[PDB]
Amino acid sequence: PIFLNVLEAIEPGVVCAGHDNNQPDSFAALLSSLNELGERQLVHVVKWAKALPGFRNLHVDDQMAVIQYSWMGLMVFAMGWRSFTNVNSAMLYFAPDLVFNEYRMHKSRMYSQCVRMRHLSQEFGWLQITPQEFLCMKALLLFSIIPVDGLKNQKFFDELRMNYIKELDRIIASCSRRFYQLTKLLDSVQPIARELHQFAFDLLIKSHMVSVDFPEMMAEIISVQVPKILSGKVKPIYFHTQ
Ligand SMILES: CC(C)(O)C(=O)Nc1ccc([N+](=O)[O-])c(C(F)(F)F)c1
Repeated sequence: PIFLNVLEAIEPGVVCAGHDNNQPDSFAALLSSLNELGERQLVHVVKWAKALPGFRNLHVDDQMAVIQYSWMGLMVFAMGWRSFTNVNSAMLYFAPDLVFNEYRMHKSRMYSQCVRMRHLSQEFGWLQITPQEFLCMKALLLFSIIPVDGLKNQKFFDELRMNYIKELDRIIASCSRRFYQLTKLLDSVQPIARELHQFAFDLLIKSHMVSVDFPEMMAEIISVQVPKILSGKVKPIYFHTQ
């Protein structure tokens, strides 16, 4: 299990949001901590990414690019998994110190979005998703969204991505049935991340006017990279269209 050793080895540990659970909830309190968390998880995603088989093989610009476009969806998927495994999909386990109940779901003004994420969480359960299958899947999510014009080295990227599908397929092996389900589940992540993108973006735009704080690294990705996703420039790669 060489490849599976790696994915296991490199999987991020616990990441806290820094939130104050003793102070009553608040739109700005909540979304300030989520933003905070976004930042930290982003840092973790970068270090994880750069330890993937094949990854540092990409043009350094393709690296920053793929990390920045895939970031939200990667966070969404892992958050779904944690939610599934730590609290039976009942609530959303953003972090140890930031767990969303219905109340926070509403109060963060992210109710509809929290609903889809919560549903994705339940899918892990419904589909009896193994932790091994969760790792390959997540790994594959990093190769899921690119500029329509392609990347600086697009060929190396497709060979990479090809190899990751192959690895998902081995980790499965009507195995045809199993793959279909897992690929449909992977496709489902993009609509949620797109919804999350819209919300983050709108939030940025109005943020000095509401009291939410955006870490510098966040605000750059939301203002520079996210609009390309929202404008159709950077599109997701789907298994089944759509
Ligand atoms: C930009 C916005 C408010 O920060 C945001 O979506 N934050 C955020 C932080 C962490 C996590 N997480 O995966 O644990 C997520 C989300 F993936 F759940 F959406 C969003």
